[PDB]
Amino acid sequence: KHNMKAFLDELKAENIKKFLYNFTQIPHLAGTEQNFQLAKQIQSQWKEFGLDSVELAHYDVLLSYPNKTHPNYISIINEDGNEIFNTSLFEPPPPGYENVSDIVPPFSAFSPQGMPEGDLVYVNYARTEDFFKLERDMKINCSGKIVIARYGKVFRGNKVKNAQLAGAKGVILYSDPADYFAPGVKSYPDGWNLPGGGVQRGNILNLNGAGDPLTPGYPANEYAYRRGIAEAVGLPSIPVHPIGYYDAQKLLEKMGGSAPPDSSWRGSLKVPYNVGPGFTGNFSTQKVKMHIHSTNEVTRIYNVIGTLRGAVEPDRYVILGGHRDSWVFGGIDPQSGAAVVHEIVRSFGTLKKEGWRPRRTILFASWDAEEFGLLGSTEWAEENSRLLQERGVAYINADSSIEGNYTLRVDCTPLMYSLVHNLTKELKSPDEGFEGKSLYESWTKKSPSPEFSGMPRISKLGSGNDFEVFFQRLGIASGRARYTKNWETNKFSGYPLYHSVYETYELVEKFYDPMFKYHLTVAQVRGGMVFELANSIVQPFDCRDYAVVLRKYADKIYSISMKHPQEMKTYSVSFDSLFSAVKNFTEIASKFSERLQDFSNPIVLRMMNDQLMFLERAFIDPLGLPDRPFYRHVIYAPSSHNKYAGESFPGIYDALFDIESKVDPSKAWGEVKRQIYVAAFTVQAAAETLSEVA
Amino acid sequence: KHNMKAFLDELKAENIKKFLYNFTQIPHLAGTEQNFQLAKQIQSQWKEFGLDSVELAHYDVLLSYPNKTHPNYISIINEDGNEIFNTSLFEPPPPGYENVSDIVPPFSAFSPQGMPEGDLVYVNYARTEDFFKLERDMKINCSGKIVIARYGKVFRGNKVKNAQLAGAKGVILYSDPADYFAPGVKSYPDGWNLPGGGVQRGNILNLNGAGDPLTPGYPANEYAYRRGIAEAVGLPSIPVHPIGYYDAQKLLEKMGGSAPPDSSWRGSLKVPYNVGPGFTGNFSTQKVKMHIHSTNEVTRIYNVIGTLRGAVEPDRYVILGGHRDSWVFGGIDPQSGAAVVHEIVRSFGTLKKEGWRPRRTILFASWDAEEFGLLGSTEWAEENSRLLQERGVAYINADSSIEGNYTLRVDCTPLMYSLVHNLTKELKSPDEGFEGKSLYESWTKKSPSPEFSGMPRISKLGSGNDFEVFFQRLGIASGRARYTKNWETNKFSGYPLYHSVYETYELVEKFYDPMFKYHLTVAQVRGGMVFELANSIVQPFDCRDYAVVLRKYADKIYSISMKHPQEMKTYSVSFDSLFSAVKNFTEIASKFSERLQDFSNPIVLRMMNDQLMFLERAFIDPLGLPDRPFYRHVIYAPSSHNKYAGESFPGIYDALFDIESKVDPSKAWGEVKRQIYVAAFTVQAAAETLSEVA
Ligand SMILES: O=C(O)CC[C@H](NC(=O)N[C@@H](CCCCn1cc(COCCOCCOCCOCCOCCOCCOCCOCCNc2ccc([N+](=O)O)cc2[N+](=O)O)nn1)C(=O)O)C(=O)O
Ligand SMILES: O=C(O)CC[C@H](NC(=O)N[C@@H](CCCCn1cc(COCCOCCOCCOCCOCCOCCOCCOCCNc2ccc([N+](=O)O)cc2[N+](=O)O)nn1)C(=O)O)C(=O)O
Ligand SMILES: *[C@@H]1O[C@H](CO)[C@@H](O[C@@H]2O[C@H](CO)[C@@H](O[C@@H]3O[C@H](CO)[C@@H](O)[C@H](O[C@H]4O[C@H](CO)[C@@H](O)[C@H](O)[C@@H]4O)[C@@H]3O)[C@H](O)[C@H]2NC(C)=O)[C@H](O)[C@H]1NC(C)=O
Ligand SMILES: *[C@@H]1O[C@H](CO)[C@@H](O[C@@H]2O[C@H](CO)[C@@H](O[C@@H]3O[C@H](CO)[C@@H](O)[C@H](O[C@H]4O[C@H](CO)[C@@H](O)[C@H](O)[C@@H]4O)[C@@H]3O)[C@H](O)[C@H]2NC(C)=O)[C@H](O)[C@H]1NC(C)=O
Ligand SMILES: *[C@@H]1O[C@H](CO)[C@@H](O[C@@H]2O[C@H](CO)[C@@H](O)[C@H](O)[C@H]2NC(C)=O)[C@H](O)[C@H]1NC(C)=O
Ligand SMILES: *[C@@H]1O[C@H](CO)[C@@H](O[C@@H]2O[C@H](CO)[C@@H](O)[C@H](O)[C@H]2NC(C)=O)[C@H](O)[C@H]1NC(C)=O
Ligand SMILES: *[C@@H]1O[C@H](CO)[C@@H](O[C@@H]2O[C@H](CO)[C@@H](O)[C@H](O)[C@H]2NC(C)=O)[C@H](O)[C@H]1NC(C)=O
Ligand SMILES: *[C@@H]1O[C@H](CO)[C@@H](O[C@@H]2O[C@H](CO)[C@@H](O)[C@H](O)[C@H]2NC(C)=O)[C@H](O)[C@H]1NC(C)=O
Ligand SMILES: *[C@@H]1O[C@H](CO)[C@@H](O[C@@H]2O[C@H](CO)[C@@H](O)[C@H](O)[C@H]2NC(C)=O)[C@H](O)[C@H]1NC(C)=O
Ligand SMILES: *[C@@H]1O[C@H](CO)[C@@H](O[C@@H]2O[C@H](CO)[C@@H](O)[C@H](O)[C@H]2NC(C)=O)[C@H](O)[C@H]1NC(C)=O
Ligand SMILES: *[C@@H]1O[C@H](CO)[C@@H](O)[C@H](O)[C@H]1NC(C)=O
Ligand SMILES: *[C@@H]1O[C@H](CO)[C@@H](O)[C@H](O)[C@H]1NC(C)=O
Ligand SMILES: *[C@@H]1O[C@H](CO)[C@@H](O)[C@H](O)[C@H]1NC(C)=O
Ligand SMILES: *[C@@H]1O[C@H](CO)[C@@H](O)[C@H](O)[C@H]1NC(C)=O
Ligand SMILES: *[C@@H]1O[C@H](CO)[C@@H](O)[C@H](O)[C@H]1NC(C)=O
Ligand SMILES: *[C@@H]1O[C@H](CO)[C@@H](O)[C@H](O)[C@H]1NC(C)=O
Ligand SMILES: [Ca+2]
Ligand SMILES: [Ca+2]
Ligand SMILES: [Cl-]
Ligand SMILES: [Cl-]
Ligand SMILES: [Zn+2]
Ligand SMILES: [Zn+2]
Ligand SMILES: [Zn+2]
Ligand SMILES: [Zn+2]
Repeated sequence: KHNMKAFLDELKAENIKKFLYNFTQIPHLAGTEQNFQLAKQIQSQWKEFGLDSVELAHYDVLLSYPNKTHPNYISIINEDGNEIFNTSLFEPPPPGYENVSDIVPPFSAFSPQGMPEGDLVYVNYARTEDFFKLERDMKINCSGKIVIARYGKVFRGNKVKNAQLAGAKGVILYSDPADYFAPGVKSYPDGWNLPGGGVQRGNILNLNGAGDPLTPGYPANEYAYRRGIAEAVGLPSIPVHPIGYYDAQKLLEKMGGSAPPDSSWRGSLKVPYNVGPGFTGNFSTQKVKMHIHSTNEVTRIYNVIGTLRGAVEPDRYVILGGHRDSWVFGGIDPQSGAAVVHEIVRSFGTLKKEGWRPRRTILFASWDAEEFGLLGSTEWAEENSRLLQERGVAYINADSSIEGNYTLRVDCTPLMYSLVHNLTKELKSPDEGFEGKSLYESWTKKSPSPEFSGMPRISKLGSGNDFEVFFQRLGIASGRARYTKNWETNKFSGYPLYHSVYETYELVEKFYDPMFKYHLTVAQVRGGMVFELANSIVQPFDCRDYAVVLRKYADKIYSISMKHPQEMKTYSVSFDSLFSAVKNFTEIASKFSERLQDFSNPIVLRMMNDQLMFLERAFIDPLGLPDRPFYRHVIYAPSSHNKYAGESFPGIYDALFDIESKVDPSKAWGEVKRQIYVAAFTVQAAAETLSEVA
Repeated sequence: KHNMKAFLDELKAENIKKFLYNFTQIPHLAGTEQNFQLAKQIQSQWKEFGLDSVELAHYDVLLSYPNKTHPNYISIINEDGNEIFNTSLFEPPPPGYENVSDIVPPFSAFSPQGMPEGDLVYVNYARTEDFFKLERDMKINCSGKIVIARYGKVFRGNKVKNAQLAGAKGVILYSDPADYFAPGVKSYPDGWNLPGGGVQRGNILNLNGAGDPLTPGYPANEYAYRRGIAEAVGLPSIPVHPIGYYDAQKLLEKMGGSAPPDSSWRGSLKVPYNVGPGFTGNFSTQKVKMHIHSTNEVTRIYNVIGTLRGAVEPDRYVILGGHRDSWVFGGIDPQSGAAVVHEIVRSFGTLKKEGWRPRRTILFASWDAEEFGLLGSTEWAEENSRLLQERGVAYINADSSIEGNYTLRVDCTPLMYSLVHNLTKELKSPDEGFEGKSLYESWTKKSPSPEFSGMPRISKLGSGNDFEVFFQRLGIASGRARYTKNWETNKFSGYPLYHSVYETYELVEKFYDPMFKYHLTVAQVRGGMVFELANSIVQPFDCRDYAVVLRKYADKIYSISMKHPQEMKTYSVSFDSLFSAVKNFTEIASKFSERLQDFSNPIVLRMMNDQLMFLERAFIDPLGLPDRPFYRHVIYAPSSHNKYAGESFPGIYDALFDIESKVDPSKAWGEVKRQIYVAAFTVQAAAETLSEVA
């Protein structure tokens, strides 16, 4: 029998291991020949595995690379202009890789060129609240200073935006052991911690969903008209470069000026964490100088797109997508995910060869240039937006399958909560101590829901990965799942070796998942979700779960506003319309659910399946959010302060943020009221899509 | 048997006559009690007729009315400030209506208040090319002058925009007998011509699709947040008022300054048509003074929405809509259309009572506030946009059924051309001399296609009526049809009594259609189109006809560009991508048509019906056209110079318009190239929606 169990049983830990090894022997940086060859390999293999068609979709997009013969570095310079200390030109390569070529040295992708020289100011994590503290409380001015910020807490592009707005003339990012070195674990190669020479690569754009900087709204195809660089979207205006903690300690140790305001500003290095500006007296005439010579260049990228045509509803698409490009070897990011996709395709193809097809079409994607701003997924979705918005059922992401070995992590639309609970109750837990128990049982025990007893935590989607175009631009129900660390006992951010040369096959095989049991579990979750979405007669979405969360988010945004009771009185700021809409949505969803359970008629079914499919679509506002036209979902957007985090009722949230500091309160509260009206209207309009249709 | 013939045979000329009489005895100005009572009457009657549900949908929108106790007028004033001549305070009412109350006096809706005094400049029709001629060739400066313009040729709101941009401080609009008095016909009540005391009402907004000025993008419901007046969309900045030709002659007769540049500037009055500025010597110290005291006021409006639920596809909507509000009695505009809608509803309801239902849902709409900027239709479509864009099959407009008695006029999307040809071959011609012949035969003989022998003319949709939101904003296939005059032998614009108090039941019954045979024919065309769209198994759209016109429009826009061969060389301006896309669309549409004709499988059918329904949708660009975010269709928009006219490839057309006058040619030709890329991309993306889906 060809059912979910058949699909799941065909998945093998040993195959995922073999694929991971295969994908991580050489670097696969976007835009390079090595990553085009891997695209061709995956295309060939997916054909072999049994997909109906497998094509490459290419685009020519703006990418950024260091200059191989003019390396980036930072100096401390003396009064004479002698560079008395220089940061490293590369990370010491790991054992057995010291002869691998084409390892890109650490750099911040899309940095402009420059050689700014100046006094340092230390800005903690460079968050909005860190700059508030510096400017408003400490009265420190960053204008014309080079800022040094520790990585962690928020997306690095928000740090750079924050520093630019503070007037910085350059930014130095570094990895503090406080945030990237777990106590009691050894540095790579002897454990999974970041060594002092390790450095985190990553782009520093602020694209807000636009995709390729030069072609917002349209695919970067063969005839595309491109903006000039000066009009490009999202590029930083000041040079930026990342360093490791051995080099950071040399830059921080001499810092003078003001003491850190409190302990939350102190990392773990043996330095005072003085804010500056500049160095202590004896070194007061020394300065820091950056030398950045990277160049931005339009470069071809390649997505692999595989199709498994549906037997009954070929014009409904369930998409499983993850990226293939990596900063270096991509041992965790992305190849731990790409190897799981590859095994999922193999398992679906095995059923296909035996005569099976899914009810709906499944599309499988190997995206390129994710690391440079979600470029491959976004350009493809721009090209195919009409097809996706009328036919797209769901998008399941597949980046890193592991960032720890403790329990499951799922982020998704509320429409998928019930599907995830049900699927995980049918899967076996891979956890020690949970032998013979369900994944739901282990997950719920280790990661309990904050709101509900006996249920596991499922988070909102943020951004910083390839589901962004599908969810926040196009309104297609989306989700992601991976294995993660224990958030209670672990204070570090992400995993320590993120975007470093040390993210290798050996890191995974030795330290994260030697048996590949957590990878297999993630393959079952991602693959199972795709299976259900593509095969279920009635789409496995529960609109009632959206109703529950909408009330939670309404309560939350009301609570923020109610910190300003005088202003709500003065400007007659009422949330009554939003609560009304949420009440209506709850009532209508309940009635729709009754009809759905209680309706042979394939028209009523598909009519009902379309109401389910277009429900996420109904939260899209075609005018977008203020100054962010590609974030169009009214319930969820990436936080304006941290792209990785999701924010609920973002238009109202950003209207309320720091409102007590606005110079014209009447105008500011007017915009809060406008955003309440937009959100209440959008929730009522989404509810009405679930009413009887005539 | 319940088939189209049964529906058509039930339609009766005598019923349309009775309804027209019923709808035109008192004025039904938007926002007034009389028009709310008529809404309630129509709601009651549509229920009686058999519709499943009939509701009122209300909104509170910005409307504009004269001040009843401070009337608008224009004076000639002397040096002492004595007003020596005043324009009329009202049109002489027609026979038997001299005691009717609540006739709104002539005014320009949405004019600001003011009493500007100054010298006149005569600006012909106030078209873009008239202002070019004044400023560029004649070197006449309108800054600080009051301009007087004749009505005709273009929408009055474009005249006022053009005058404001020229620096005018007020605008006087008048009806010249050249444009509103057909030679050899008597003035009302003795014929259908405009008397010298007649005046054309009408709004002078420039909304570009926005709907209510205060709530662009969102319905003007009970909790809507409204812009302040200063931020409202589309309002004029200078006072404007319309007059008849008796009063115009008094204002024009004294004009001095420059002679008219040529005969195309001369109307039919016994005046020189001097351009000015100002009056001839003896009267040089006299000036013209406007007194405008109208007020803009948020006011409730009511749409009636009737539903006839589909038997098989209740979640597919075919909409027949027309407005109900009128300037005065609305004898032609709109009640000649509303009486036809009413009879269509009655005929559908007769079939319904006998047990029939259409395959798809039919929605019937009586829109309000059309006269004030398409407000009722637009606010309703804003409220229901998610339902309409996922379920809307087609929109058939139903404003004035007649503007002459010569032949048929149809404007619609290419997707409807074949349906219209086929339907009109099955209908009887009402024309004298064509007894026993088809409507197709009479229409084709009287109004031959410019492109094709043996085929009738069908025009593009422009704007200035309630299909605008459905077609140019939302991308729903739309059409309209009415009886019209002989365009060859008739030089006047529209019909002469348009928007005057003289547009009465008697005008229609005595002069246009005494037997109501042309109304009946229009009812058969509109009703038949609705019938087919709602009942046909395969939707009656032919994508191949879009391919033919796309090539025509590509050839046209290429020809405009090729007036600038040097610049196309210098800036490498190529149309190759657009022709490629159009070639691809032609190929793909041909293959789709083969599958459609040659495909029992209701999924393949509905899959194919969705490809047909979403094909008009595919021409929508969610980013809109430059500075006109609510005009989103890439193939068709209202002309930027005349809202009534449609323009093809509008984004490229406006990029090319007057390009030789732009100060930075590199930038201007860059934007032409950007618009070529957007159009080529959009045509290819629409083509791809017709490809096999997987
Ligand atoms: O160009 C681009 O856009 C990106 C390209 C590239 N993409 C990329 O590398 N993506 C990686 C990014 C890895 C990022 C590592 N990272 C994260 C951060 C910090 O950013 C914060 C993440 O958001 C979490 C904020 O939540 C804290 C408040 O909790 C309230 C509920 O959360 C609402 C905020 O929005 C949620 C959406 O995403 C958050 C997912 O995190 C799940 C939270 N789960 C747990 C929470 C608590 C917990 N516990 O025990 O108390 C346990 C949890 N748990 O999952 O077990 N710094 N570094 C990836 O997606 O795998 C790049 O980033 O350079
Ligand atoms: O707020 C609002 O938006 C509007 C509210 C209100 N709405 C309203 O009152 N609507 C009325 C408006 C009546 C307007 C009367 N009017 C029209 C005008 C002039 O505007 C020009 C109309 O566009 C025609 C331009 O075509 C000339 C170039 O010919 C090339 C092909 O046409 C492409 C231009 O776009 C076509 C879209 O609409 C045009 C429909 O006209 C059909 C042309 N048909 C014929 C053409 C030639 C011919 N012939 O024998 O040579 C015969 C034709 N024929 O139909 O038999 N001035 N006054 C209604 O829709 O019934 C208002 O206007 O105040
Ligand atoms: C949640 O769903 C409910 C339906 O169950 C829906 O209720 C609707 O609420 C609106 C108010 O926003 C009601 O609107 C009223 O309509 C009547 C005519 O039916 C009007 O006469 C009312 O206007 C008068 O009163 C106003 C308030 O004092 C005045 O401002 C105004 O000047 C008039 O005097 C008013 O427009 C509507 O009738 C109901 N519909 C129902 C019950 O079916 C509610 O709006 C939904 N929530 C959201 C956010 O959409
Ligand atoms: C109309 O439909 C046709 C398909 O029948 C579609 O043709 C496509 O045209 C594009 C060009 O826009 C082709 O793109 C090429 O793809 C190959 C790989 O397949 C690339 O190697 C090519 O790039 C090289 O050559 C370029 C031109 O000299 C250089 O600029 C570039 O640097 C490279 O050297 C190029 O990208 C594409 O292969 C076909 N697809 C087919 C035939 O299936 C056409 O685009 C459609 N029209 C529109 C407007 O979409
Ligand atoms: C990754 O696996 C692929 C697939 O097995 C290997 O590519 C094959 O290599 C052999 C030997 O060179 C060729 O004969 C095949 O044509 C290749 N198949 C393809 C590309 O589909 C590849 O060598 C492996 N890479 C590594 C680093 O182990
Ligand atoms: C840091 O690197 C810089 C640049 O390579 C070194 O400065 C150079 O030193 C060489 C040899 O002494 C000179 O010929 C160059 O002119 C110098 N260039 C610049 C820009 O100063 C510097 O010596 C290095 N410092 C340390 C401590 O290694
Ligand atoms: C998750 O599983 C639950 C329990 O099986 C499903 O809920 C049941 O659905 C069936 C079929 O409609 C109903 O007859 C039962 O009454 C439901 N039980 C409940 C709600 O406790 C639920 O539909 C599944 N969710 C999915 C598939 O998304
Ligand atoms: C237009 O026709 C309607 C419908 O016949 C007339 O309204 C009816 O009037 C009678 C007599 O006053 C009432 O008893 C009915 O209740 C009305 N029906 C409705 C409103 O649905 C109306 O009088 C006619 N108007 C004119 C000007 O002839
Ligand atoms: C045009 O109308 C104006 C305004 O009503 C007339 O001027 C008024 O005349 C009365 C009576 O003579 C005076 O008391 C008012 O003060 C005048 N008002 C203004 C604004 O001038 C004027 O007489 C009329 N002209 C003609 C030719 O009828
Ligand atoms: C208009 O009528 C024509 C002629 O009947 C229809 O075209 C025919 O369609 C049938 C059914 O698919 C085909 O078998 C014939 O070959 C077609 N004849 C042609 C193209 O000459 C056409 O489909 C009708 N258009 C509509 C209904 O939109
Ligand atoms: C890189 O640096 C070299 C050596 O100084 C220089 O010649 C070249 O222009 C640079 N390359 C790029 C792509 O800018
Ligand atoms: C910060 O420093 C610069 C002077 O170099 C000045 O332009 C800016 O306004 C200062 N801001 C303050 C003191 O808030
Ligand atoms: C794997 O799990 C063990 C047991 O809790 C833990 O000590 C170790 O830190 C984990 N490895 C990683 C990379 O988290
Ligand atoms: C209309 O004019 C009268 C009389 O001069 C004035 O009192 C009133 O304010 C005006 N009405 C409006 C609505 O402006
Ligand atoms: C038209 O007149 C005004 C002077 O009142 C002036 O400001 C404007 O620039 C003039 N334009 C010309 C002469 O082109
Ligand atoms: C009706 O048709 C006759 C015959 O051509 C014509 O003379 C008359 O002008 C028409 N009436 C109108 C209003 O066009
Ligand atoms: Ca793009
Ligand atoms: Ca509105
Ligand atoms: Cl992921
Ligand atoms: Cl019409
Ligand atoms: Zn990744
Ligand atoms: Zn990454
Ligand atoms: Zn009308
Ligand atoms: Zn009108």
